Amino acid sequence: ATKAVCVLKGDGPVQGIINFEQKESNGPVKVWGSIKGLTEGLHGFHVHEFGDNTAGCTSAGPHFNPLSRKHGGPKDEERHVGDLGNVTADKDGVADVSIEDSVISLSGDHCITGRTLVVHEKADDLGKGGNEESTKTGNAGSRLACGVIGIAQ
Amino acid sequence: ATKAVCVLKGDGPVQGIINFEQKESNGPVKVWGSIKGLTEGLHGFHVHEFGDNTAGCTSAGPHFNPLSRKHGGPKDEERHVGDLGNVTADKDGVADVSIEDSVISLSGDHCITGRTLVVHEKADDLGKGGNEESTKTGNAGSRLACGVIGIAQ
Ligand SMILES: CC(C)NC[C@H](O)c1ccc(O)c(O)c1
Ligand SMILES: CC(C)NC[C@H](O)c1ccc(O)c(O)c1
Ligand SMILES: CC(C)NC[C@H](O)c1ccc(O)c(O)c1
Ligand SMILES: CC(C)NC[C@H](O)c1ccc(O)c(O)c1
Ligand SMILES: CC(C)NC[C@H](O)c1ccc(O)c(O)c1
Ligand SMILES: [Cu+2]
Ligand SMILES: [Cu+2]
Ligand SMILES: [Zn+2]
Ligand SMILES: [Zn+2]
Repeated sequence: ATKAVCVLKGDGPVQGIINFEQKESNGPVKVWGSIKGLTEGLHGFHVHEFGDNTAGCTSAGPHFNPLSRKHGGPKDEERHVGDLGNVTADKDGVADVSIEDSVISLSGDHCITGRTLVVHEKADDLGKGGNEESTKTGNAGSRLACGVIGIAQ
Repeated sequence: ATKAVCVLKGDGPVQGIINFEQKESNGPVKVWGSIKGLTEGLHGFHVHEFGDNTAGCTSAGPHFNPLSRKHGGPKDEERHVGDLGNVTADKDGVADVSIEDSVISLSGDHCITGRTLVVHEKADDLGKGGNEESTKTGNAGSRLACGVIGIAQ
């Protein structure tokens, strides 16, 4: 299998760890881990284009969108490659992450390694919020924590 | 051109920003930036195999060595792909980094993106130190700061 990993950190209480595994070349990718320090509710969860955190999470740019599509949710045909939806935190501030996605990859054209995974302030409206920004970012707000996705053993 | 970047941080005071640019496909790579919080002198500077910083810089594994060679310096034929030698800190505690390297790449099998850049405790002896460990790590000691190398705009 191919494996990757991301340490999420930022300028506040939000921290996390997210693991990735892809059993077959170009096959589905399992994404799992835990994020703590979150306000209760939904937090947008995306791979952004660049693995640049020079000035913090802002430096990562827009969602990873190699195919020039509008923002959506992971189950949509019309989505960014980086659109992984939301993670959901309880009152404990913890979101347990367990996702399988067939659009991201750990090899090829849609490869997410070397790019930034970001957990956002607010909910991602999955492109259904009614303004143009919904179709770009899902109105998920600021970047609470992030890290560069790296190759794992 | 193709560009990459790495933010260095650790348990202590060492912090850095390192930029990479590769003008031509498969061409040499320019590596430049600054690292502060260092003791004066030489500090080993390497790309390590894994972009895994789960438990800190130790998680990054050994020097990146896709071609199964021994450790050396950046101007040696016999070196690991990750062997970028030493950076040098002055009495300001800052290393002003400006390297060109013909072995690392930002694509292909020598791609360092998604892997970890590490700055070490002590000098790298470039494989000339006279023990077995010289030929593996250059005796450069602990990992002061590191980051996962990401794709840049
Ligand atoms: C190592 C275990 C905890 N990971 C889950 C498993 O490797 C996996 C599950 C679903 C997938 O789509 C996958 O590529 C890989
Ligand atoms: C502002 C632009 C993107 N137009 C909004 C679009 O006509 C629209 C209307 C109703 C909806 O429910 C919606 O998600 C999107
Ligand atoms: C902005 C400056 C630092 N760019 C350096 C230049 O793009 C460059 C110099 C030497 C090289 O080998 C290279 O790939 C690229
Ligand atoms: C990607 C942007 C935000 N960073 C540019 C980088 O900080 C930089 C550009 C030109 C330089 O000469 C330099 O030392 C450093
Ligand atoms: C800031 C402390 C560590 N003093 C550094 C000193 O003023 C200094 C400045 C510039 C240098 O190049 C240097 O070697 C030493
Ligand atoms: Cu995002
Ligand atoms: Cu090293
Ligand atoms: Zn998106
Ligand atoms: Zn080495």
